[PDB]
Amino acid sequence: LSDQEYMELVFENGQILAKGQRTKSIMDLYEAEYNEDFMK
Amino acid sequence: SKAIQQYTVDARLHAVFEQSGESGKSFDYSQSLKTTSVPEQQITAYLSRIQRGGYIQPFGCMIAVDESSFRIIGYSENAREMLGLAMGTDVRSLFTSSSSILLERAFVAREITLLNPVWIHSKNTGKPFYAILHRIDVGVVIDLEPARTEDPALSIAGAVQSQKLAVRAISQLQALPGDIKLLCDTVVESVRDLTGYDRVMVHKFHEDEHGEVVAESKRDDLEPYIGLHYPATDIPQASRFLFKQNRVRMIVDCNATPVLVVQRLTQSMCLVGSTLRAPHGCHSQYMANMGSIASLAMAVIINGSMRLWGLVVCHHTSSRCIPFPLRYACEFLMQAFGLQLNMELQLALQMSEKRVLRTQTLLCDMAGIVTQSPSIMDLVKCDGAAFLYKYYPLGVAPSEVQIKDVVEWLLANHASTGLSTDSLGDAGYPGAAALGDAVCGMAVAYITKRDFLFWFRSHTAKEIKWGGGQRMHPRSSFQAFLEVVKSRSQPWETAEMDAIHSLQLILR
Amino acid sequence: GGYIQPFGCMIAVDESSFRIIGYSENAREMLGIMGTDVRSLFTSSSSILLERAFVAREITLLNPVWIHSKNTGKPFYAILHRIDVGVVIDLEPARTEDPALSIAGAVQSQKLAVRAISQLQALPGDIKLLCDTVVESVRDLTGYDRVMVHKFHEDEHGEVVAESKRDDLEPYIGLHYPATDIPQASRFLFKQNRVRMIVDCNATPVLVVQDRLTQSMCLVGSTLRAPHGCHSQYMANMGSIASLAMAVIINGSMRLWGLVVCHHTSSRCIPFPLRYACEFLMQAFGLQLNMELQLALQMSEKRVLRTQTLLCDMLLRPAGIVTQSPSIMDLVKCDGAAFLYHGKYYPLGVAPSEVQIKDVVEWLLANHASTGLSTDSLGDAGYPGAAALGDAVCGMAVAYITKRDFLFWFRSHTAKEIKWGGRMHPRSSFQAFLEVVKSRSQPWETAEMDAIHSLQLIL
Ligand SMILES: *C(C)[C@H]1/C(=C/c2[nH]c(/C=C3N=C(/C=C4\NC(=O)C(C=C)=C4C)C(C)=C\3CCC(=O)O)c(CCC(=O)O)c2C)NC(=O)[C@@H]1C
Ligand SMILES: *[C@H](C)[C@H]1/C(=C/c2[nH]c(/C=C3N=C(/C=C4\NC(=O)C(C=C)=C4C)C(C)=C\3CCC(=O)O)c(CCC(=O)O)c2C)NC(=O)[C@@H]1C
Repeated sequence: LSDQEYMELVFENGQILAKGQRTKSIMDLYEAEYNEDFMK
Repeated sequence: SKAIQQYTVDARLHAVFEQSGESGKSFDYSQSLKTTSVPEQQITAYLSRIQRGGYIQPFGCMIAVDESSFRIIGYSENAREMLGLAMGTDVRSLFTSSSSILLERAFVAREITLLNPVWIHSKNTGKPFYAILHRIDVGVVIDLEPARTEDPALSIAGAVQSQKLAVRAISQLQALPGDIKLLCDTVVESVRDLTGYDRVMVHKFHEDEHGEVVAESKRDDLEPYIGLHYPATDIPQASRFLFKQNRVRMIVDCNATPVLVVQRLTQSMCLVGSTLRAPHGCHSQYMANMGSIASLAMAVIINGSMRLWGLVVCHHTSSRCIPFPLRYACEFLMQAFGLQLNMELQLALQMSEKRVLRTQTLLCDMAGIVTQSPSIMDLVKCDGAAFLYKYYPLGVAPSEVQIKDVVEWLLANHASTGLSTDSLGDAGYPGAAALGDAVCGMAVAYITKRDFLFWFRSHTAKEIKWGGGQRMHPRSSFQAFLEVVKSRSQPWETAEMDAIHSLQLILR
Repeated sequence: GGYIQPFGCMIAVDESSFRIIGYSENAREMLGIMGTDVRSLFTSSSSILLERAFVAREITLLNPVWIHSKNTGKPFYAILHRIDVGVVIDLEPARTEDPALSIAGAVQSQKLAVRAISQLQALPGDIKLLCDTVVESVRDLTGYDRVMVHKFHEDEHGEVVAESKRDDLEPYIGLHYPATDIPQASRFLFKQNRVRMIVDCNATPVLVVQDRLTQSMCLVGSTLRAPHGCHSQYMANMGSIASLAMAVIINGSMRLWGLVVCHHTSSRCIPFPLRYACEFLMQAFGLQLNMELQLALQMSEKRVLRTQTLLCDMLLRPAGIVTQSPSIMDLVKCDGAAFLYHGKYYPLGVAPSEVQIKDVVEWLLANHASTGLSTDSLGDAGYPGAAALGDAVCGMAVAYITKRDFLFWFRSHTAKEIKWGGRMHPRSSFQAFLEVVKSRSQPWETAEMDAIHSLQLIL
């Protein structure tokens, strides 16, 4: 799983082409980020 | 391919529309399509205009932040209005402490974010916003879509109800009889119930990339559109490409005033990743002519390396802005529809192969191939056929003399083990006019120096019926399409030619 | 009343008067606190939400309700279902007390599901790849120490067909177990609520106190229902302290194809958003799997038809059918085959000797004198021998062509193709299964009999 990356069409040379712009598990990410310590 | 050729046509039409706007004149749809290489500068300008633009829809804010020190490098002119701010200031000072910290966390994460979108509150007013973040080649873009001042439990309940309605729709989809049309009708009804739009349609893109409305569900007051065919140019290739990334495209109010995006930087910011990206002028004119004030489109992506099989289009006769969770639910339902549709297409291909195999066997057993029930016309989809030894007409076929002339032309210009044309005039048969539109497309299989197998097919509009052109309107689109296919039949598929050549080999 | 897992509460209230019918023992402690109005135990907006849920025609539409206790204000997720005499709400404490984080999690329960289903869309006729992809996605979402896909067979016995575990653990792919390990009641219960979750087997169940009431209410639909005596000790033996089973439902009227079972070596409780992400992924997986099965059936029909056509071409060009590269071993998944023709014996692969086949045909003429039997165990079918054949030739499918010419397909016992290395325990289950199918081949599927009959009827 990963975030969506977007690609922009360009007319380069003589052709159209789309040019662009983890070890922990999703549970560990969720625990890390949805954590409420910063509100004492 | 035609999809790659269509970019030059798109550029020419875009230039013509811009010129008409500049001169203060009307846009002549019919003549624009009739009269339309191209310098690389024009295509570059076309693509930059579509994808760099400069304006957004006025139903939210946009802010671009530099990942270093969280400094603003651009914003829409209405950003201050909603956030009841200057280029080069701290974005974290606009929101409250907790919202600022959550945004910092959304910034820090790499390769996936679980704080995206984020529920934030403005500092001065406390207005709740959905902040939607993405990455652009110079920083991040934050779309602030306002939220409803309800208790958190009510927002959670709305999201839950949308999820459960999507789940019910998918359950209904899976529990269906083994018919693509029924699937399309079911999903049309399900999406219309889920969203709440005044009209919902399913557009299918053909081998020529031109569209077709195959399913529809509307309120009884509106005029029907099911059964319409329009030229491919109505949807430019840039938008179709963008549809494989932004699966859900929403236009709130076609008559709203676009907001300028204010922005060190060398180029205009890219908006292809933003939902607030406002549409182009001529599609806004198209929507105004149709009478649709809002719109929502969802891509039907199937595995073919993903192909855009078609679209699901929603229309409302007034401004309409749905929440974000309902957009997620619609995307999930569309994924389920895409999976089912892909597998249905594969199954249909297998059944077609089976049927063709049975027909080929029956024909091989037992000119008996014409004077019998499973005759040659059953091998491929055709409006008629014939076997020339003596001549054996069957169905809609030219007269002995007409086919004689056709054979003389074939010998003169082709000598060749098979022909597959969907237009005799385009091919260059002198006598095409004498055939009218009954015999438009022809497939010919060579048996020997004198024996031939002919499959004749008539013009496309024979099987196209709908209840209905300088102005941009669906009637104009249909008239232009019917203009395109005048003496041209439906295209011969690859499978049909495989079957034709199989029978040819088996007979010889 | 029954028992529930101590990580949640249960309260049963009358559908009309909203008074307490029953409740689990720990409810009073968890909420910060018989026959009393339930709505006085929560905030107001919570009470209107509960009333809306009760009045709803399909309560399932409003299951995961966000509620706040009146005595502490802490959030709870309630799940409601109507038993037969009222309604029951299962209350699980929510970890996040932030409304902003709560809304973000509720939305990404959908975002993660869509992202995961995109990978299933990406895959190009290959159920193995699909199952491995699903297992990897579920292990990434959940973070369990082991995830497997159990497939149920026509005989209702299960096989582990895919897995994703730690490096330290031992593999279970290829393990077969008898159908009696999963009672039929549970299999029925998986067409009901399609997710079973066990947090900690070594946990004291909590009693459900009921009021003056008729036959005790059924908790068969609740999610906090405690595990049974068998499975708790079976898991303790297996070395799995937590578990999460998710049904795979396909069309067939719906039928259960298997399960996605996850094991963890310690107590684990997955948050709601990831749980629902998994549920949506399972729906998509079942959909795709059903379509794959249909397409596989069609392709198998095509293959069998082509094989039969070639065999017909040769047969009309007698014995030569059993002498070319295509032969009677291609219609069916058989370990061996044989053709008796005018008294001549043409065996292929694992086939018995001549005298043995003469004895077996005499037995057929004695007891089944017809068109042809088909059994997964020759000894059981009534054959006095089947000891001289050992385990090489166990199952037979017969096709009568004439009074002396016959076609035989032979299949060896169902342990030749079973490869797995290594009290209630997986090893015991494997040995019990091997005892069950002792000298028993795989069932002769209906499509395979259709192919055999098609070949027969044209000769
Ligand atoms: C008791 C003598 C018998 C029995 C009862 C029983 N089985 C279930 C349900 C399950 N048992 C499963 C079997 C396995 N689990 C494994 O890990 C493996 C192999 C690696 C096997 C063979 C499965 C699958 C389930 C799923 C249930 C779940 O909760 O995940 C139950 C249900 C009790 C409950 O509390 O739900 C019961 C009572 N199992 C035996 O081994 C014998 C024959
Ligand atoms: C403008 C000069 C050229 C052009 C441009 C254009 N077209 C689109 C996208 C769409 N046009 C559609 C056509 C129809 N919509 C309908 O409901 C019907 C009815 C039968 C027709 C014919 C459709 C569909 C779309 C997609 C809808 C969507 O939501 O995007 C765009 C996209 C702009 C954008 O911002 O999305 C553009 C720029 N159309 C023309 O006719 C001329 C040649």
